[PDB]
Amino acid sequence: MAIYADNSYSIGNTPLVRLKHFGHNGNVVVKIEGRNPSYSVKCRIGANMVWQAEKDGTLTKGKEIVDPTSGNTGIALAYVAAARGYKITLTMPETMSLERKRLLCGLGVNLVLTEGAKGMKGAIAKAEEIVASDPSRYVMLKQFENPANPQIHRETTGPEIWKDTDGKVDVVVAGVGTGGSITGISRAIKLDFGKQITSVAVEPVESPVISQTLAGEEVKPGPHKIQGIGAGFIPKNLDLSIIDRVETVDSDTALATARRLMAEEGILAGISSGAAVAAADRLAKLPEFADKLIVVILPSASERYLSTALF
Amino acid sequence: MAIYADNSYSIGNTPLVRLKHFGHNGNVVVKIEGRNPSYSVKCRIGANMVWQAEKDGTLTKGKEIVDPTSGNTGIALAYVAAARGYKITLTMPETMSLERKRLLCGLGVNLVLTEGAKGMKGAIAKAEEIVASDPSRYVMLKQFENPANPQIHRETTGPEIWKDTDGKVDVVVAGVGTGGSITGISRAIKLDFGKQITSVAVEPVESPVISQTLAGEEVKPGPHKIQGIGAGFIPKNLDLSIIDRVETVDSDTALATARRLMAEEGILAGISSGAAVAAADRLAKLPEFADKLIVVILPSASERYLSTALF
Repeated sequence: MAIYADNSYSIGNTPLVRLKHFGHNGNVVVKIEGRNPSYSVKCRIGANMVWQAEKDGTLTKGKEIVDPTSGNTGIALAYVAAARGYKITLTMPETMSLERKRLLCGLGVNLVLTEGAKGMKGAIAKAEEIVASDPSRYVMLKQFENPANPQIHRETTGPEIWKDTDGKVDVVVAGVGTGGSITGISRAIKLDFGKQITSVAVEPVESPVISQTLAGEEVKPGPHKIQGIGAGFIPKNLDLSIIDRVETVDSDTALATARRLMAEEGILAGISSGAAVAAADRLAKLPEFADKLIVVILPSASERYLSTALF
Repeated sequence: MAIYADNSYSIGNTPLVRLKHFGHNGNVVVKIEGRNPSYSVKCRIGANMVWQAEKDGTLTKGKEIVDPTSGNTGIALAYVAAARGYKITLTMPETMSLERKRLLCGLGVNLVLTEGAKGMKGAIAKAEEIVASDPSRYVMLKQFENPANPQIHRETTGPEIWKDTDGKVDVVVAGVGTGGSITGISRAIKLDFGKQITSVAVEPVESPVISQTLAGEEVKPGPHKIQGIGAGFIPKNLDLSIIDRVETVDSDTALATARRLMAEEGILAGISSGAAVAAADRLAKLPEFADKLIVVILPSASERYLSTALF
């Protein structure tokens, strides 16, 4: 029975592992989203954004996916496009790593390398240009605003946490990129299962736009090394209404924490996994949370970060 | 309930995915062993070899693991040693990739870099030297001969295939490194579940020592690029008695096949996964196997091969 018709259907059912060298008496548990078809949390939204676009007729045989990304979402949409028979063009300029170019090329992406000077702005503008060229042939799935992003987390990630913890989860800590994870999970546990948990968004202290927004302060994004989070704006797919707390973490600490997960826990965590753990560790050691079960999303795996400051 | 006490307990429960561009009418299904704590099939034997050595008293608090390896088994034992609180020294010379040195160092391995000239021979000899230095402090777990290797495959991998296929599996195709996978799986399905499947070992045509042995021909190992299989000898953990067929695959075909799995199936397969699939595809297209369910082990994930001919 349990044979997936293609790799997209195999998303999720990722395990919870209790940490030994973080938290207090095992109150911190991590969900290993690296255990996915293309090795990140984004595999879930790659799958669901394609499936939803199919069900609503925005994606059909012959139409071609376009997206300005080279990160986890790009890899996720690439595997799904390959599995389901879509061409996909990802736009990212020329300054991207040879490794990622090779990985996406390996996955069969039509790579369009924009002007380096234009950076993310260049790549986005170029994605938009190709949709323009034939809007009935190209489709941008728009991870930052597409509801199919948080919805998959509400249907899979959140219920998996509920079931795996026998409903004992008290706190969910998740870094925010698109906001889909924390949103979907929070909706599931709070609204579908009815438990009043503490939802904790994590962002870089270098670019704490959620914290600034909620404090009514000037939004001042900044550069940081915590790949995957800290986009420098509030994404539409972050439901601020379900966020109970925002924890800020600095790049150095996130990196050191990822290294500790590897060397001390034997968990091959990515950089943003280090950020989420450091934030969860801080809450875990406040007496208010010490008899509470804290579940932390670890979005990606270490080997995706070999060229990075992680190593 | 489903919270693992450390990362070692989270091994296995890997998914089966049906291939669309290989076999005949979906008769080829792949088991994605890349979905494991340290991202390979070896995570299972890393876990079980440590657990068994604990239960039999050969591994205790304070004793230190030594092993001459830098591959998947090295990474598996590294994560388990980290998770369970053992020092581990891996011996491999100086000519190994910076990436792997960084990955194992990241996992907290005491790296001992032997003479390059001595290669695998050098590293093995050096491992043995350190055991000699204090045999009550050091332990070599010996993946090629330790029964805890095939046993974990008999208890987990094989039953998972049985359950996931509702006992319809007719053929298992697995490349042979230590031989533990094909051995354990075969024992489970044939002896524990009682079904007379066809067990198919896969080896490089460049180094077809199993085929030569069974034909009573001169054993002539040779170099090849199919990392993980083709050790150039018959390992003790290959139970030749349960092998029904041996299929040979060449390096180029294995590599092209891995690239096809990525680009055409959206499966991030490693090199030996390409070898196993090419062999399974050949059987799948013989009329004798065309109404048979073929299950193929995919031992590792693509990103572990970025520095290699795969890309």
